Amino acid sequence: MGQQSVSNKLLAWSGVLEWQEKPKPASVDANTKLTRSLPCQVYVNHGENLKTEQWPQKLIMQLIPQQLLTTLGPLFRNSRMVQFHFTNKDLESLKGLYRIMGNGFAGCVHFPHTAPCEVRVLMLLYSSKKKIFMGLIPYDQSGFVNGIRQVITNHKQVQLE
Repeated sequence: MGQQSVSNKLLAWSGVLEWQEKPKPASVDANTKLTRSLPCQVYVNHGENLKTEQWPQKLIMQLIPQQLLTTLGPLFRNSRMVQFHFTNKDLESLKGLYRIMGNGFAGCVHFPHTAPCEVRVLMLLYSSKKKIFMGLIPYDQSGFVNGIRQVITNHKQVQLE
């Protein structure tokens, strides 16, 4: 008798996703004081449940360009899929986030480095024309990050169709 905003999904684990305002990870000023964190709820199949007993409530998300997601083509499709629900209060607070992921950007989430917790990377995507969010949980986290950080290093290379 709690979070039942979904009809074809079941409450898995809700948490506050933090994310600052930044154009790209290449920006030298990537580290800003503008820290906008919005509440997100992760759902799953009927009955199904993930390992989130002592998981962190505050996750660190990073707004990155989708143009780089290409390098993670086979790395994306080969990942889990969940339902993300943003339950905030203010309007602009959330609307501002839509202007970001709405343009076509990916959200790389990472776990904290304080307590002993299984480090894992979770991708976030905004579904337009439906008003919903989909969470991508890639099995290979080590191969993901490496590619997400190396994708910007291979920017130099070019080519023409």
